[PDB]
Amino acid sequence: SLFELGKMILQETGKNPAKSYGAYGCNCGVLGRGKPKDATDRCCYVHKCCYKKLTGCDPKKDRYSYSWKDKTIVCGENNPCLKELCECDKAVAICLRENLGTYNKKYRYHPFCKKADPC
Amino acid sequence: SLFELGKMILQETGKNPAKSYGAYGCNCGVLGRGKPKDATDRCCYVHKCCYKKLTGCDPKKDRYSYSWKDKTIVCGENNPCLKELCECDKAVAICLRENLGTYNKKYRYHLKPFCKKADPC
Ligand SMILES: C/C=C1/C[N@@+]2(C)[C@H]3C[C@@H]1[C@@](CO)(C(=O)OC)[C@@H]2Cc1c3n(C)c2c(OC)cccc12
Repeated sequence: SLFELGKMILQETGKNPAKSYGAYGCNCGVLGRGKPKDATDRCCYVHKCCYKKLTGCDPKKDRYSYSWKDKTIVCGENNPCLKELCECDKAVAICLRENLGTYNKKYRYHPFCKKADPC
Repeated sequence: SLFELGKMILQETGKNPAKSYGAYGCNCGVLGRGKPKDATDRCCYVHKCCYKKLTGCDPKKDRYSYSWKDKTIVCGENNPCLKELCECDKAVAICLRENLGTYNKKYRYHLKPFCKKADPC
C-alpha cells in the first residue's frame, strides 16, 4: 500500500514522502507517467512502469510485509505479485535516495508533460 | 546490453571485459549474484542490484547509444529505462577501473563452487 511505500521512502531518504514525492516532477504522484524531468523523476517513472507488469493485486491498497535488516529493505515472500509490488517500492525507495542530491524543489509540484514512452 | 556494457568496461579499464569480468568472483558474469569475494565483485554485485531496480523497463530493449566524450561515459538516451540501464552499466565500468589495483586473477574463473548466498540488495 501507500503506507509501506511511504515507510520505504522515509526509511531510505529520511524525507517526508508525501511532502517531497507526493507531487514531484511528472511521475511522482498521480496521473500516470510523463516525460521525466530529472533522475528523481526517473525513479517514479520506472516505479509506475514496475506497476504495469503487476497482476493479482492493487499497488495502492494491498498491504504487504517487509523488514529492515542491515539498513536494507527486505521484502517478505508474501504472495508473488505482492513480492513484486514490494520490490517496485523498494526499488524506487532506493532510487530516490540515490538521486537525492539531484533533488530540486522547483519540481515538487506538478497535463503539461509530454506523453510517456512505452515501458 | 552486454555489448554496450562490455564496451564501457574496456574503455575504462583497458581490459578484455569477457576475459577479466566474465566469470569473476560471485557476481561478475551474466548469471547471478553471490557474496562479494572482493572489491571488484561488489562492483558487479551493485551492478546486479542496480539492475533489479529496473523491473518494468521492457526486458527486450537493452540497446542504447552512450558516448565516450573526454574519456567519460555519457548516457544521453532519451528513454529513461535506457538512461538508467546505461547508468547501471556506467557505474560498474567506473567501479571496475577504480578497483583494478585489487583485481585478483584467482577469482577470474571459479572452478569449485565457493559462493555464499547473496545478501539482499
Ligand atoms: C533493460 C533491459 C535489460 C535486459 N537484460 C537482459 C539485461 C539488462 C536489463 C535487464 C536487467 O535486469 C532487465 O530485464 O531490466 C528490465 C535484463 C537482465 C540482464 C541484462 N544484463 C546485461 C544482464 C547481465 O549482464 C552482466 C547479467 C545478469 C542479468 C542481466
